[PDB]
Amino acid sequence: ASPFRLASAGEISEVQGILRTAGLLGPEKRIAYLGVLDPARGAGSEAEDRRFRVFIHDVSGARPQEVTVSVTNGTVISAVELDTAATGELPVLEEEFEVVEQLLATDERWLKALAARNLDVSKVRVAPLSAGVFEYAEERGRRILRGLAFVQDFPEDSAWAHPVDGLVAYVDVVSKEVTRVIDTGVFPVPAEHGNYTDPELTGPLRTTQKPISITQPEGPSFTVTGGNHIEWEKWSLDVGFDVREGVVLHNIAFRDGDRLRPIINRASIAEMVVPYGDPSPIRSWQNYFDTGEYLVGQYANSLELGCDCLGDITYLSPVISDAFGNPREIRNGICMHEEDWGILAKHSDLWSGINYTRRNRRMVISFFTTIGNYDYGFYWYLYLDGTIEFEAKATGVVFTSAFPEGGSDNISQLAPGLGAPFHQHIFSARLDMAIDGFTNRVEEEDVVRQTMGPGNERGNAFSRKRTVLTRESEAVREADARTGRTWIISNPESKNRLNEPVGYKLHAHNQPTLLADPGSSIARRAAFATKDLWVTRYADDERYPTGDFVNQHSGGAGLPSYIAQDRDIDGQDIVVWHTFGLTHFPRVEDWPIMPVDTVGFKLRPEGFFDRSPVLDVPAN
Amino acid sequence: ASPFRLASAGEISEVQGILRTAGLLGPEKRIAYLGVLDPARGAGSEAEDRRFRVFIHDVSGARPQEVTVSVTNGTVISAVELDTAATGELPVLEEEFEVVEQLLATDERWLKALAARNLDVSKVRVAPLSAGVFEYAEERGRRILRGLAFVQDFPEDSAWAHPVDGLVAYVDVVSKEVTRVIDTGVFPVPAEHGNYTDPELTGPLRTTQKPISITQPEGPSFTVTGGNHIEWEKWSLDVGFDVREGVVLHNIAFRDGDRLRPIINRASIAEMVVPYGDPSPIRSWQNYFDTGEYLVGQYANSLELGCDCLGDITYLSPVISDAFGNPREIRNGICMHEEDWGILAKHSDLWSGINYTRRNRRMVISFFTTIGNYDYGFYWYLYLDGTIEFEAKATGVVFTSAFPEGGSDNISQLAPGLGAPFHQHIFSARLDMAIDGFTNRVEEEDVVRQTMGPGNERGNAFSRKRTVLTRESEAVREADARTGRTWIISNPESKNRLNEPVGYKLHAHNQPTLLADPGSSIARRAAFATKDLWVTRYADDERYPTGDFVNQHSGGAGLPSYIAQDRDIDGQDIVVWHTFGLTHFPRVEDWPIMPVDTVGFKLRPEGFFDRSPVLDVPAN
Ligand SMILES: [Co+2]
Ligand SMILES: [Co+2]
Repeated sequence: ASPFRLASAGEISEVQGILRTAGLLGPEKRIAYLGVLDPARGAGSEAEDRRFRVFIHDVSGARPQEVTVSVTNGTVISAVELDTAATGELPVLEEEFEVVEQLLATDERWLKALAARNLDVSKVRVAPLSAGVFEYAEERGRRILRGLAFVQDFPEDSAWAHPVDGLVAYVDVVSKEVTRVIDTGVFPVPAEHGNYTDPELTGPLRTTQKPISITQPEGPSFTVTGGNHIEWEKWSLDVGFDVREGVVLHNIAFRDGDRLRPIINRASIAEMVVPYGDPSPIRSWQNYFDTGEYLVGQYANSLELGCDCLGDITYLSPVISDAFGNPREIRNGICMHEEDWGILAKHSDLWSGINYTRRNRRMVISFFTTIGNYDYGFYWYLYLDGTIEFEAKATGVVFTSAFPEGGSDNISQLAPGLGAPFHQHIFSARLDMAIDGFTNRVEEEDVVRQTMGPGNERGNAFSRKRTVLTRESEAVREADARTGRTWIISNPESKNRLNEPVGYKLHAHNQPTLLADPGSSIARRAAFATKDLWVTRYADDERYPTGDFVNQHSGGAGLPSYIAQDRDIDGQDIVVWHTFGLTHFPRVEDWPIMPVDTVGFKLRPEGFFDRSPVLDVPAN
Repeated sequence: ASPFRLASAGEISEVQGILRTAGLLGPEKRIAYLGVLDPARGAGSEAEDRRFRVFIHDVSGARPQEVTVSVTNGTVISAVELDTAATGELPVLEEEFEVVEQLLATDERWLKALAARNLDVSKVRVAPLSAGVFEYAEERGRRILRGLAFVQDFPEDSAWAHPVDGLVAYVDVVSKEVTRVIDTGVFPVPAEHGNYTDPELTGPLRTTQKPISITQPEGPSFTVTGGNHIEWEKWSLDVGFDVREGVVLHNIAFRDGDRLRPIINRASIAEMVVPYGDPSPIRSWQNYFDTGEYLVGQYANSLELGCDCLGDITYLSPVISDAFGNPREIRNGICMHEEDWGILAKHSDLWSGINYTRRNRRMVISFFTTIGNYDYGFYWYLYLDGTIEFEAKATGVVFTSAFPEGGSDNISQLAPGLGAPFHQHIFSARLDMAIDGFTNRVEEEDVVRQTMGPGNERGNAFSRKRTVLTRESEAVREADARTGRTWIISNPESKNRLNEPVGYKLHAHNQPTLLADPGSSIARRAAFATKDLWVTRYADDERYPTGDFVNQHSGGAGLPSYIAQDRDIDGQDIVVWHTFGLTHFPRVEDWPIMPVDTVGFKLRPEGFFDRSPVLDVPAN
């Protein structure tokens, strides 16, 4: 197919061979990350070179390596030793998840802690959480995991209902030593169960819901070719999948009559952090980079037809590598289908007597992932009118704690003695822009209020102002919902028929950005989350807003470093990074299982077309 | 039956008979407004008393009257003569619309202006628009409409493509006189047609859209009882319809186990204003109160099955009065149906091995109206989890002008020589709150950022603060998207099992509010649109944010006068008035017919329930 096709099990196997053959994949080596590389910048480059990037961990304690291999030419293009204390630790390995609980089970401090609380060690689940970087000097260079305890009364019990507060352990998962066990005091362990599948809790199930059937008697309107190439209602794109980012969209273009006009070169959620706002030492270090530290694509669910994806669905089953280089397929990991989207355009004209109504539709490309207690759905939508939209759906079980006697300013009560620490889920959408090609620029557009007086005697006038971001040093922008602030990405060398540079306007939800104090560790490690919009000059090695190795990285790694280059972004190959998230103060209705909460953003054509691009839609 | 039942044809004819019998409806009288009044406050309602309020116009020029009749008792409860120059003119009568073009067609000033542009008067359509209140002293006490011309080249031509700039006329529609004709100079009349059904413009219609069939084999899950009483997935409410407000929701409540718990006593879009931001004298007076001046409900479209409402739809055909008091039915004017809404809750738990997925659904109640070039869809949604949401959908044809040769700061170009003046579409949702009953209170909730230091040593803590609005004087609030500002309506006397007052949280979109200078006529007439949220103490005569008579009415009534009463709203029968709207800088993509743009708000339970209310939702 094209150089944008999904990785084959064969390519994964071929990467495994090349590595072992080069002596890079011994018995103590584990693949922490592996993913195909996107074709480099060009056009007439028919010579295909499928390369894969790999992060290799060594369970002995030896320095890890970043290796790039060429599957097309069975070679090791590069292999470098990483100084994790300098560049950060590799992504948390799924196999290290069990380790924290196992090591702790034989630690006397831990056992002493459980004994004081009368908790059976065999019933205490331990959540292997990322460590971050705080004041523990002995952690620099070491691969640390922190553990919080939750009691599971029985196999099918929801342990989240029973947090063991006042206790936290730090574990060196390489040397296998419990570096520390902190017990700040016994807290009552919440007793009510949160088993949402227990009839005693749910009550008799409803019998009132009649079925809703969504069918496509003639099949879907989109076509899938070359495995992942989508063609639908003038749109054209390639659906990729990466173990770290999940679903990635490539070459989003719109066929405007004769031309296939590019809009976005690459769209992905490049990072997703979940910072907690509880100042208790038991949790004050808690910040989960679901994408950067855990890798969201790795945990993508196999979606069941009729349950997760309703209607006429076309699935993609992406292949990833396991810790040993063996290919693993995520059956039905990606859903593709078109949804009716109500009214597109409507007008009943008195003067002409013409009554006109048209219906809208959206192409949907989604996947759902699970990172411990949270579950997130990632949805990309393409609309008939040219609008592109992203929506994240957050659900799962809330991360719990004990609810302090006397209340709390940073924790809310869900059940008797059960608390839910305040937190945020902040995303970063990386949009490698290609508005009618790569020569793009960004303008910040604000509504402009005008004062009543000469030229505006009735005081009714209002305008808009656009400020072009010319250098990266002036491309770190904040939201301003009050002045209806948006950002327009245009091609200054491609003009519509009214001789105006074609463009697309980004409409943000203007939700709060990172709340943490500016001098905090999380503010420095997830600096991208402190501002709504960033614009950088494209560079193939600038992939994530938080850098390539997020785990235990000290600070300032991604966007702040890239931006510091201060490159020219006025009419250049540029990338837009939009920060957007949810700020959560959990409610009683989020317990025992959370109903979906959503956030997103969208981009609408702004003088991109010469008139409405949906005049050819039939009466339907 | 239920005192909230829709008005029947018989009741309307009876109101006519009662007015006639009372000598209030002779041959010169016209009904400018007629609607049923809601049952009086309380509980011990001694039998049914269906009362209707009527605004009676006199075509001979005599003073109009406001009358309330008891259709049950066959009596006139009150009838007062109105001094329109003081209290405002009655809503525009449908019959007065055509009058503008008719009178102008024989006016020599108008004819000279047309001849100067070489336009055939028989092809010049005139958009009859509300006049507002400006410096025209002779207009005080008279019913005026202003006219803007558009050329219609042939019967089926869209005149909006051909605006005649530099010209405007004012007309007294009662005395049938053209009071003024202002010609500021000729502007080329845009030549390109905007005929969206002309194959020459649309091009060949797409053959790519495959059908999306949505069916309900066993029928809908909601039941319609007593004509307009709906019961669906624990929800209960009555769907009313008023000629001014359109769809109005009454007694929204949720059956939580044994108890039917009220949430919102009455919800409606109590006003909507469309102000224009072009300082040209030809349009600087332009502002319409589609609800208050035109009465959106009377222009509701008859919805076609399959095109307007897809799926298993249950229609209501509300009856309204014509200008003479005879009943008229808007066949299929309201659509009711439930629609699938993706994932409701989902969690795949490692520890328990339990994988759980549930789907969401929403009850939809909608209607679409058309007033001139604009068409608006009003949609109310009720979700399984207890969320209530409203969404307005703006479409139709953009109101045009000429595009100034040297560009414009207040008008955008759509086609060669065709301009689109900037404007807004601002709505006011009046929510008569009844959270678990009438004893309610409103708190403004802001996210609170904390400084790193003692008690927050790692600088990760963040909190929330709630400020109770105790008196109406402190109940006029603005948005603050940056601090995640929301407003919680609670019942200080009804606590959940965790001993917290039950409540609902209002999530606004935080769009810009009224942009006009504060000293402008529109800022005073649309004072409500200058702030995001208002809370008043309920009063039966405080129905609209702009007062009872908006047409050509200055400031002096509405919210600003109500609030001055400075009543107690801390644990009392209160009403929330939320302002939300769209700010439009028309795009080429909006021509020749605009794709739907949306805006709205939603309310989510906030400690209302004792745990998630959807644990009894069965697996698909
Ligand atoms: Co959350
Ligand atoms: Co508009």
